[PDB]
Amino acid sequence: VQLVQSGAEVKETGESLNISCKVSGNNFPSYYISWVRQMPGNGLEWMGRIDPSDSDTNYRPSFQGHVTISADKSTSTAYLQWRSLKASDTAMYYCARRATYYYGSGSYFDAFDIWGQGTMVTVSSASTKGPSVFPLAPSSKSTSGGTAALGCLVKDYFPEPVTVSWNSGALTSGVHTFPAVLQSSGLYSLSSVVTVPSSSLGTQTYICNVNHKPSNTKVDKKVEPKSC
Amino acid sequence: EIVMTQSPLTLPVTPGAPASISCRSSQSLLHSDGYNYLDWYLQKPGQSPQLLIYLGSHRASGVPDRFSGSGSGTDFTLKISRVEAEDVGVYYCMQALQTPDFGQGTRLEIKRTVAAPSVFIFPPSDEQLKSGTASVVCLLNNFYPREAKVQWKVDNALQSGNSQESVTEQDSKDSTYSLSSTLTLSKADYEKHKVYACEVTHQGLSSPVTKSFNR
Amino acid sequence: PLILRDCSVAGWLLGNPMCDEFINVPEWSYIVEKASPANDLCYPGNFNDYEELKHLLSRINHFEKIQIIPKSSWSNHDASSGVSSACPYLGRSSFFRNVVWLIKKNSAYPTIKRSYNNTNQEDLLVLWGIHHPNDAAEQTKLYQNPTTYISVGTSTLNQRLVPEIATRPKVNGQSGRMEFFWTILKPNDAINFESNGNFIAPEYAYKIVKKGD
Ligand SMILES: *[C@@H]1O[C@H](CO[C@@H]2O[C@@H](C)[C@@H](O)[C@@H](O)[C@@H]2O)[C@@H](O[C@@H]2O[C@H](CO)[C@@H](O)[C@H](O)[C@H]2NC(C)=O)[C@H](O)[C@H]1NC(C)=O
Repeated sequence: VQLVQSGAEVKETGESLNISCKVSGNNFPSYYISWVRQMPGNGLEWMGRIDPSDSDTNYRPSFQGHVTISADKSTSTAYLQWRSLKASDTAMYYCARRATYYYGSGSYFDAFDIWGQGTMVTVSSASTKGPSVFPLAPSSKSTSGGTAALGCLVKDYFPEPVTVSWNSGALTSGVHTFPAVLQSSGLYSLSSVVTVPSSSLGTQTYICNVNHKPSNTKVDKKVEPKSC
Repeated sequence: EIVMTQSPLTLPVTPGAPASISCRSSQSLLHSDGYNYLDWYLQKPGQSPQLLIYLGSHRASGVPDRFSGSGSGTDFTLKISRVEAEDVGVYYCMQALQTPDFGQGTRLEIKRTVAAPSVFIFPPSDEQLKSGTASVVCLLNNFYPREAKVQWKVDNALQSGNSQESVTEQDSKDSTYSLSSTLTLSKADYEKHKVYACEVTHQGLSSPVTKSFNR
Repeated sequence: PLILRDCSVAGWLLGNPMCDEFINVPEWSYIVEKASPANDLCYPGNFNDYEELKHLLSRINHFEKIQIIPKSSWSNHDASSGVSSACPYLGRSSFFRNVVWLIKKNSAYPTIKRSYNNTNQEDLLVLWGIHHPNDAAEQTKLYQNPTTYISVGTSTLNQRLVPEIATRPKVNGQSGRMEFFWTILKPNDAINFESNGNFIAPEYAYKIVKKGD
């Protein structure tokens, strides 16, 4: 069983928003789905929960009123809904399943055992903007029998986030993908690097796969030694 | 609300050594069925929280047996018998007797040995120059500890208030950090100068290291 | 091997206290009752699909009672007051020992949502019941909520029951009735129980192995 959350979103203050959490499988048995907020850099806050089978709903009173929780029984999808967003709603939102069941010879299980991948909500007036991707080319004077570094610079996008892989997942060792920085333009920039043996700059192909879902931008940028 | 209090909030531990995280609740979590309704979650960098321990002392499936939870009433402890690189992240306890309340979270710091950065510098690409701006990037790779200083120089003039830097969390395999620093210039400006230099000072380096190219 | 002298298969499986329990024997091969058992359901009622169950249980080669949902797990429902002079144990009001007659607590019966997963490696025979009270005063006295249901699901079962409130001729002093049900959970299937009253909950269940296979 998986919890699949909907994609990241940007909206302006005062606009509506509805984000979803889909329980895969037949949802038997049906467990309560909780919504959890994580402010940027902060901890976890429980907001409420709902049993999709009957829409029984509990709210943390401090969140109730600003946000509503609902469910669709047939698809077994939970929702978190805002009528009028505020900037303080900018956060990561996780859903989680509270499996509660007896097993074996009367043993008991009670936990958030499955979590969704998170939905990032940005409340902002700036508009969506796909990134420009540029190469970080490996140096010509690399330690001829040592280690070289190459990467990608994912420049000027909004909102967060971007994903970056290398060679569509076949290159993971030595990868460092950095936290984005907010630039004074109000756009993000992020770099992702990899170190490889320098001898392999003449034999191997290196492609960084950048995805920016809010703008439907997919760019696979090859990175290679630059010719003189 | 049940106030959950974790100590310490930052937990530096020698690789391979045992570690212990304490979690106290403002009210007893022991239920009449005999269980303590207390969970531990781990959130690794960039990931969703994941279940470690449930009902106070029960280890979830697929969790390494190096992790265990103990305690009762208001006093609870997460123990890691041997701290591995892949354990870095923030650890949360959470009471589930009432509607959940999490503790503040405990950041685990792995005190691996000093490691000097490998420094690399990258000029802007011709493609980005066509668009009005030049980004120059300096990479400080796989170092420990986290404290590092980057100084940019353009034809030996100090660049100030310009670079923005980003730092990775402790690598899940060797517990080092990496750092990326980006210098920004207009294209016309960028084409006026020759020597772009990134100078790195770090405890693993006997004296600073400079990487440079010539436009 | 267990052949029953004083008890029906139904009464023994539920733990009718008027029946010899054989506390010293934890396992058996098969079970077969006799023609006119002296004790059947101490609290009167009906055991559903009884011939299919007896047919199945004569074909079993191993049989072992396990606790699956402890009685002490019930924290907002009364798990000790559900007794009756119809089911005496050493003379005192008691009940079938392998199920729990859940009663309201602090004048409330919150909705039960409980699941059990058969993580054993044998088939598990699970028993439960519903109480049909004699009148509306007894309905609220025992369960608070006047309008109630019992909902039971597995991968192949989808049962929803509403109690009937009706006065019946007294049997062992009781003008109410109970209806009992059973299913077999295959390894790794789950059973789900939901109720806001009249639910006779499992405590014990039976691991069973059928000959061969
Ligand atoms: C019924 O439970 C079994 C057992 O699951 C394990 O049991 C406990 C130890 C608990 O810690 C669970 O988290 C464990 O996963 C389930 O069978 C397992 O299902 C998982 C599916 O994610 C699978 O990875 C395992 O291989 C399965 N194990 C076996 C022996 O088959 C089963 O899914 C549960 N049934 C239902 C309907 O939920």
